Amino acid sequence: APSFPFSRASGPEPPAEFAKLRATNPVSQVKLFDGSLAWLVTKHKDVCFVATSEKLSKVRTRQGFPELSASGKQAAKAKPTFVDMDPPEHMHQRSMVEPTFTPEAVKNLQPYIQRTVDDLLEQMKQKGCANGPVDLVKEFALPVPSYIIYTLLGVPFNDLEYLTQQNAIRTNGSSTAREASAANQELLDYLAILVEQRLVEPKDDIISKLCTEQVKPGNIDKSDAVQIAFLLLVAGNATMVNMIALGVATLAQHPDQLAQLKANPSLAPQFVEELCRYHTASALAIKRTAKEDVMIGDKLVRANEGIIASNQSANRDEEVFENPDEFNMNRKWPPQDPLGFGFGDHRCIAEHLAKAELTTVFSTLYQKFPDLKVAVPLGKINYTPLNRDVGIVDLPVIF
Ligand code: HEM
Repeated sequence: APSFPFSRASGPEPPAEFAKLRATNPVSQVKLFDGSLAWLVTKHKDVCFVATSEKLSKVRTRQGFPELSASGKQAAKAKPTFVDMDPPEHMHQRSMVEPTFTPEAVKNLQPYIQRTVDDLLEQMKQKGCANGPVDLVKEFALPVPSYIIYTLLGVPFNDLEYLTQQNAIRTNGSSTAREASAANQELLDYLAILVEQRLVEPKDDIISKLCTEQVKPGNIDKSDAVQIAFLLLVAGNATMVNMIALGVATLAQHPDQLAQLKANPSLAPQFVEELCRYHTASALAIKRTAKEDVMIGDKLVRANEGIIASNQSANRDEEVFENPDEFNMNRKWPPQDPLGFGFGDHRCIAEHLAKAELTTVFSTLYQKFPDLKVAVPLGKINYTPLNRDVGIVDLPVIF
């Protein structure tokens, strides 16, 4: 059994293993860091099955849950939020914060998302490129999703800049285990004081909604409000940052695609759909443990055995997406949906928000900076380490 996670074939490419497994052994065993053996499913068909089956569990306390790292094994001991719950506890807690993320709620947030993007672009323009390109990640990719989520949670405007750097420190590569931990409790501590304020003086934000609708009536404890809020902050922020930078690099890599977008910003949604398919920036989140014997393909996964469903592999499934390894915003989509945001009940709560932010960024960026270009040779782009999810650390640009 090969050790998993697999290493990306290269900077922007998924692991070379998926393609061969998909063709020769769709459902197979891999070995985790601690010697454990888990099942790895690679076909779109099987990934959807794993993501919806009632015979599979997301509870991390269950022996056999596929933890990918030592640190991950230690994080499993904390009190769970809906992300690690099975029905009916899952939807019961998830429905408490879901209203802000529905398609219509997100449609009403468009004017705000647009202004945030416009303001950040202007700030970046107000420092030019005086014999010095700017890092698109620090100046734009990072602030955009951070300010938005922080603002929705309830953080006052003047605190956004500092809190944005703190959250970034948690997931930063050059961060010690000490500074990452200090950043965590810093964010948690701030969220606690915020919940106290919103209990006294509630307002229009996710925390006030929790306090007024769930905390006060005794539905959940204050610590729970802190947990869910913290979950909403850390769950997909690092991912959004990478998706934005990955989108810019991809347009740099296919000038023909960029030309079409510049000529018609209306193509943004299609570009985003292909981007979330082609670059599956969150590839290790669909994991389960079998509650009972279940047959997947020709294999039979026994009770208490772990399963990892690769949505990244599923998104390159030749059986579903014709010419999967080709990035094409003009591609004709099949009836089966891409799995960039997961599938089933645990499908990303912020999928519509994530897409709205990306569409806003990509329908505005090149209208503001028509001549925007990566300042370093494409082969020199600083991608995240090959054994981690796909992303970009920094991205030098001139405009
Ligand atoms: C483009 C960026 C994003 C990508 C590609 C992404 C991807 C995913 C994926 C693959 C899952 C796993 C779902 C499953 O188990 O099937 C997920 C879950 C989740 N995401 Fe995102 N996500 C993104 C942004 C966000 C943002 C911005 C937030 C926060 C507002 C967020 C919050 C969550 C939460 C809380 C869950 C767990 C939902 C549940 O278990 O019911 N995600 N996301």
